[PDB]
Amino acid sequence: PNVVFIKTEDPDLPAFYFDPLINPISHRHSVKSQEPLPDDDEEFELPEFVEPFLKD
Amino acid sequence: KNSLAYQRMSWEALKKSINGLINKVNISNISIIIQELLQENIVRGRGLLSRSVLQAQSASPIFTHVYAALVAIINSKFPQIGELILKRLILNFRKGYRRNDKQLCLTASKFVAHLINQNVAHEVLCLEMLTLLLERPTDDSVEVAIGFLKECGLKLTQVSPRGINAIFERLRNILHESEIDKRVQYMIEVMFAVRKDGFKDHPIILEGLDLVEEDDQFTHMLPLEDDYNPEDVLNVFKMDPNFMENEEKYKAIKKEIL
Repeated sequence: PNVVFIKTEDPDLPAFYFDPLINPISHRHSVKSQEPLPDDDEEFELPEFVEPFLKD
Repeated sequence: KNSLAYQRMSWEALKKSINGLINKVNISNISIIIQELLQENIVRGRGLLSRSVLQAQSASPIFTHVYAALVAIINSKFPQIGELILKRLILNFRKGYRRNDKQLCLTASKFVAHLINQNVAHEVLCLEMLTLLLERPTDDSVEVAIGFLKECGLKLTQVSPRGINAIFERLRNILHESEIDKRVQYMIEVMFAVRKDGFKDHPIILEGLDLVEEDDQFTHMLPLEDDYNPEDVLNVFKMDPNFMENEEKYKAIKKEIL
C-alpha cells in the first residue's frame, strides 16, 4: 500500500497539521443523515471526576 | 455670477467627462485612462469619482477588475478616494446582505474581493465578510461567500493561510452537518475545486490589475460592522469660496503626481 508520509518544511508549524498537499476532504453527500441520537433534556451527567483521558 | 457659473459648468462638464472616462477605462488603457481621469482633478469631485467607481463595480460584474485597478491606481497615490470607495462598497454589501438583495450584495462583494486582490482591502475585513456570510449559511449566503472566494481565494490563502483553513473547516462543518441540499453541496464542491486547483483559474490580479510596487500601495482597513459612512453626498456639487486656492493646490498636486 502506497505509503503517504508528508515531509514537512520547517519545525515551526504544529506536528499534526493539515497539509496543503493533502486533498481537501470537502466530503459532500445528500442531506447527510440523522442519528439514533439520544437527545438531551431527558437526563445525563458526568460525575465530576472523569475527564478527557489525559488533558494535562 | 461668473465664478458661480464657472463652478457649475466645471462641475457639469468635468462630471460628464469623468463618467465617460470611468465607463471608458479599459485594460489596454488602464494607465492611459487613469492619467486621463487624473488630468482632470479626480479629487475635486472625489465623492462623484468614487461614485462612478462604485457604479462601475456594481452595474458590471465583468468590469469590477477594471474599476479595481483604477481604484488601486487612484488610491496608491490618494488613499482617501479609494477609501471612500471601500466605505461605499461596505455600505452596499451590508445593504444587500441585511436586506436580502442578492444582486447588490453580490456586486458589492465583487468590488470588495477585487479590492482584497488589488491589495486595497485588509484580510480582517474579508474574514468578517466570509464569517458573516457563513454565520448561518443558506443557499444564498453560502453562495455569496462562494462567489467572493472564487476571486479572492488567492489573497486570503497566500497572505494568511489561516483564512483558508478556517474557510475550509467551517464550510465542511456547516455543509456536512446541517440540512443542506445539492445547491449548497455543489457550492461547497466548487469551493473545494477552486481550492485544490491552487487558484489557477482565478489569480489575485490578471495582467494590468496590479502594477503598483510592493509597499508603494495603500491597504486601509475599514470594517463591515464598523460604523462607516458613505460620504457620497459630495456627488452633488458645492460652491467654493476658495476654488482658486484649492484649485492651484490640486493642479500642482496633479503635476507632482502626474
